[PDB]
Amino acid sequence: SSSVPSQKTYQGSYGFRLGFLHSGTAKSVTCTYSPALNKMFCQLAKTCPVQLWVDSTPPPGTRVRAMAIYKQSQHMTEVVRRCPHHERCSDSDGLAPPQHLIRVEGNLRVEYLDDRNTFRHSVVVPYEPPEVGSDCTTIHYNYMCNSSCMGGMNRRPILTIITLEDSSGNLLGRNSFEVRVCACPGRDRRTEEENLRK
Amino acid sequence: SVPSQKTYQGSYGFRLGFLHSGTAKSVTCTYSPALNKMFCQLAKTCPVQLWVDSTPPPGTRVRAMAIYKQSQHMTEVVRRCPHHERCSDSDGLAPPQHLIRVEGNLRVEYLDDRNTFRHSVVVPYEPPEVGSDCTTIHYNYMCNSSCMGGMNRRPILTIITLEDSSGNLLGRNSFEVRVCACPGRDRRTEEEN
Amino acid sequence: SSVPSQKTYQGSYGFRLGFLHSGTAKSVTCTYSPALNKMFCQLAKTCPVQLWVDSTPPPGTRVRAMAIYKQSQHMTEVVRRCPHHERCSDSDGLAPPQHLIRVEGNLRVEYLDDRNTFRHSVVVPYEPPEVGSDCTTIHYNYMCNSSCMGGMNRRPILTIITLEDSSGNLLGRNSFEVRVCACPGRDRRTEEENLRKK
Amino acid sequence: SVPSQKTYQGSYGFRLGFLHSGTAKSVTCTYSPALNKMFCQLAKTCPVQLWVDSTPPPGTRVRAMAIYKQSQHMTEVVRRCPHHERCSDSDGLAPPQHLIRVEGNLRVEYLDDRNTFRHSVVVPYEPPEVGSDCTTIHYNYMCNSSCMGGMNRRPILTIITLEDSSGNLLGRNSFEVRVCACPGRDRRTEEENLRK
DNA sequence: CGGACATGTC
DNA sequence: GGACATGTCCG
DNA sequence: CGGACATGTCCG
DNA sequence: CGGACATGTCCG
Ligand SMILES: [Zn+2]
Ligand SMILES: [Zn+2]
Ligand SMILES: [Zn+2]
Ligand SMILES: [Zn+2]
Repeated sequence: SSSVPSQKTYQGSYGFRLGFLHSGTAKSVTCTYSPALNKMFCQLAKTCPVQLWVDSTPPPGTRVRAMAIYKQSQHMTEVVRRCPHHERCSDSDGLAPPQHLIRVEGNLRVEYLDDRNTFRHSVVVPYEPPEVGSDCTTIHYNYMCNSSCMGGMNRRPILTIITLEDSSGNLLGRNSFEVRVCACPGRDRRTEEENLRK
Repeated sequence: SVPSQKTYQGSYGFRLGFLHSGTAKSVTCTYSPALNKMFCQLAKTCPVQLWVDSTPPPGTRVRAMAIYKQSQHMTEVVRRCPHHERCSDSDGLAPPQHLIRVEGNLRVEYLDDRNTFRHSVVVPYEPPEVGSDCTTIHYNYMCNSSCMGGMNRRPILTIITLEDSSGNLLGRNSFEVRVCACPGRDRRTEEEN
Repeated sequence: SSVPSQKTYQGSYGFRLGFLHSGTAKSVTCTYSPALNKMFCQLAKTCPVQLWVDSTPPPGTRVRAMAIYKQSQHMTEVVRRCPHHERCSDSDGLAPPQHLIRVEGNLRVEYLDDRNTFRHSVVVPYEPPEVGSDCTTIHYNYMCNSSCMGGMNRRPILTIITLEDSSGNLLGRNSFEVRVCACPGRDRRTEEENLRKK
Repeated sequence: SVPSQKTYQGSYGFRLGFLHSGTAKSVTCTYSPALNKMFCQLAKTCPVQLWVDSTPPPGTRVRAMAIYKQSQHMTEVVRRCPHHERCSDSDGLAPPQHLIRVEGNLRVEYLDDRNTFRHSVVVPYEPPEVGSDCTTIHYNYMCNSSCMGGMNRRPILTIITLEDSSGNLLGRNSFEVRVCACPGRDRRTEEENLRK
């Protein structure tokens, strides 16, 4: 079993926070975020845009790390990883190791860490300021198993934790959101939002 | 020595409530109001509800502790039997020797009392969620009452105490527990009698 | 071709199969449909298959079972357990974890991966009926659902049962479709309901 | 890896004998010839007879060892359950983890094997008394077959071997054991199921 | 085992 | 959005 | 002693 | 599940 990372929102000295697109709940949607639940619903291997918003600009060398943990405390000390089938299915993007649930796409400077000591997986990219005319920096994440994958997540909900860190891995900022990876994100978002009514 | 089992509703009008789940031979947890007794299966979810007339201050804590019901056994610490103490069933948070765990709460804290040696488990008190009239804690009991070398078919009470952040008494309630393979079946053998 | 033959034939001992008549209660553990020649059964539950002969074959006769895919486009693919169930802790101490079909309650059981085809099979000595019985019952178990991703993945299989002499020469064969599923009764009823026109 | 359980009467014609016993509900110890199985209560005397055609040499010893009968459990060392191992019920000679004890014999030795981790108990072989045909050892079994964390409802075999003073095998036999609260009841049940 | 429903595919 | 295929939970 | 009962387990 | 049972404990 592994110690548990903090999931506490920390805006830090750069005013670090997250943003998400507004996508709707049509059954045709590949990734959609629920503000009410602070929860992303997405399809396996489809683009999940996460926006990085800051008040001041973090210094060059700053990195952005994403890590999954189980949301339920009775599972939180268990490492999150891909199921046996998907680990073997060779849908490699050329850089992500097969065991990793979360990938980043479109970024040559991506790095994957399979930690020596907690054994937890994470994916990290250098922080980049927003492009010209933009208020935020967007990272494209992929989740490589469904929440239901037997022998992996096994229908257990996860949280993704996003940390802004310095070149030595010291904490600068943190935010998190729950994720469900599922076949029909629009439908499932609607169901969980309806259950919130309750 | 023996921890108090005396009902004390206190200034917050603290009371316990239980799900009314009926008596199927193997329902996972059921409660008998006639006996004030919870019948539950080993390691399964055992909801216990905290009902208050007014909200205790934040920092308030909710502790649970098992004692033997019968006078001749009351001074003996309630613990898991030698077999279950050694099984591979740690949730990563709870001591393997503790009978009572709480599931679903990352702020769970476990105590072996340095003086009495008794085991207990504590969580922060939180008020009920919107739409709810009570706070539910999910307890697990990790041995059957019948376990040889543990409870050995001796009945226990669970004592639930409401405490301030320093451990001062704010409220107390309790209930008898039978942990068994067939809670529905057994509830009756005490409720058909 | 190289696909093993599935062609039913009784041969000189008048070899054929019988099944229990278990009905269609929703979650019955194993049931057989004569209209479909199809067994419906739950993962890892006892599946009684009866061997009936008109005359007793010789000492050293053996009885082999093998799965193949029923659809022509999948027939050349070896039927194996999915990676999840392969790696799960459900061993009986005898079966290879990769094998779909086990025999329970028989210490003389032997498992084969084919030299040339790599197809899996399970074989036991033929024994004549017990005193007072007219058939020999073998207890099979199927160790993945038809639905298992990374395994059968929703493709139908047939089970081929062969009676063989001690050198492996064929003496008789019978095949039947198998659906391994959570609700054998439900699914049998549904499939037979779907035979008729409105 | 399992010690052999193969019956080996050897050059001394080594056999075992058991009282012709009854099937009263809680008789302390009872052998089933039909099952080659002893049914006995925890900690009660279990007499076992040694029968030989030719007497073994001086320094011969008699060893008893339990193994699980069922093939998928055979690799596992038979030991007492965590509760009984900690019960303090030693007779002064048997280490507490050992399932099988010998009563009434101060020359008993208990072995914890450093290579195999199997437990066994061994006594010197003594020829039958005058006008006696056989030698009786009194064994005790210190967990029920049911004990969770120990045998856990798994049937066991007891293997009795004759060995020379250096531990070389002279003969071997075996029998099934159920340790249980009601040996006669269970004998009957198991013998009824024999018909099925 | 199996009503209710979770969750995937056509 | 849709109907269904086909699984798990907990009594 | 056997019967009743307490109480865990499993097939189908 | 639904009983049938497995298996220890208590009483007559
Ligand atoms: Zn997966
Ligand atoms: Zn226990
Ligand atoms: Zn599978
Ligand atoms: Zn024991």
